[PDB]
Amino acid sequence: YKMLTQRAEIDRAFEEAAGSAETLSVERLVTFLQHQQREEEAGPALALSLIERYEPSETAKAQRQMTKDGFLMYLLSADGNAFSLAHRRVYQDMDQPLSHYLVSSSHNTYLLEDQLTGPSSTEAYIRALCKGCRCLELDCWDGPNQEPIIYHGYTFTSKILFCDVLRAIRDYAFKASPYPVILSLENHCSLEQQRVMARHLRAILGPILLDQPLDGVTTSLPSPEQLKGKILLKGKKLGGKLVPELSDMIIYCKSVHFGGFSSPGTSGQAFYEMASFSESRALRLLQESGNGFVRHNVSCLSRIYPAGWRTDSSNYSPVEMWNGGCQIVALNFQTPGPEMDVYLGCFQDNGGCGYVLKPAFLRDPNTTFNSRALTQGPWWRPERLRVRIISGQQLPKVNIVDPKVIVEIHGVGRDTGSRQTAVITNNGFNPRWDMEFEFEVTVPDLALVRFMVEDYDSSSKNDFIGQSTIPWNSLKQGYRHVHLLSKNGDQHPSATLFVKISIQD
Repeated sequence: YKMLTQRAEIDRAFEEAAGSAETLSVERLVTFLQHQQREEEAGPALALSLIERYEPSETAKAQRQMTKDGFLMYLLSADGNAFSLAHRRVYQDMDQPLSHYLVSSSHNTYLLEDQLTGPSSTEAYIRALCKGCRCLELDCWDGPNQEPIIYHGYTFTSKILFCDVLRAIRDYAFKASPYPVILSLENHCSLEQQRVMARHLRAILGPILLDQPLDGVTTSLPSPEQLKGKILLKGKKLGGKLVPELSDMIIYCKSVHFGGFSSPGTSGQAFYEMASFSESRALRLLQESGNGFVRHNVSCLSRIYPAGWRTDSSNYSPVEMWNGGCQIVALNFQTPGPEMDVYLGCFQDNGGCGYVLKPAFLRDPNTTFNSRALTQGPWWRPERLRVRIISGQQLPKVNIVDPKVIVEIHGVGRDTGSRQTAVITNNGFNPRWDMEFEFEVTVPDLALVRFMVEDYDSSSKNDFIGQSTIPWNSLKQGYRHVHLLSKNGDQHPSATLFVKISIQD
């Protein structure tokens, strides 16, 4: 460990806490936990649980003390994670209408690559669901021998069977979360093949499928808690081209065209009705209607999808959409990128269940909040965040060297900013920057802090090494280790960044 561990900075901070002593007394640890780690629970109980839980040495663990070993073990642990461990469990109110949550949503889920000539696969649904995705898309078309198929219409994208896709979805639907999955159907099938679709839905999904409405739910969308272990369908509903068999299965997500906003001035889109917006239109409506849109999204679910020109399956930033209350922001889950990074980073919250409760100011029908034209309100609560990028350890390296860490704030217009550190030459094992940044965040509830590590290269553009995105209210203070994720969003086994975080009011 004289090479492995033996981190100068880990010693500097341990002594800062131990003093002259070579161990941490429950009394010296509790002080560290409250003063440094800014723990709200800092007391003897917390410190004793951390010693029992992370102290390797049994003697010190017996004499209620903490060595440099247990100090580092705790700092690399789930407890020392810059991402609130309390938040890795479902801890939010799950009894509010579906429209009060941001839902993990997939665009043209069937695709594994591009939008024109690429492959379609059940694997695409599996991967998406395993990543907590709750809203899946199925483009249904007529297939050979009365069997409906799924593929992107009028393109060379590979085709797969509707029934296969349903078996895959049935199997992985609740693997990563018990909360409801919505299947958005874009039907192009004939009346005969729609009946086939309906029969497969009922035969393959069985009881998982929400075939009937919930008693009592009549004025608003039911809650995620109420639809647990259930799958609901989104699509056109009979206004009268569509068979009763299918139409009768659309209960809370009746697909409708957007007929303008209106607010609670009695006249408009029902809670069981859902509209879709292109990324471009959504942005226009946000710039034009502002809080009208936000208010609209308190009672109705709104879907956003990539602009048509994005045939490369590229992604757009989900944040500006979320700031507007939009809950079903569909992104191409097959495409790695800061968009998906910030996307899964938001959905790492609330136990990764795919439903994240929007800030109360976004769950108020009369709210006057507007992300594009900020005023004073409970949303405006500026903090000063200081992040010290101390060291990095065992940086993943598969084409590797010269690191630099970019720290960015993703939130409302004002708060969107970024800072970066100097490049450390040829050192991924133990790079040390000891550099502090400082961001002013006016609307912390809509912000996310992203740590990004690149491989500097003057003539070839920097190579992505790893990243991690943490929602503001899940960002822990004091000394913490940021555990890096790869491009597929899979956590590198030992890649981390030792940092110190400070939020001041």
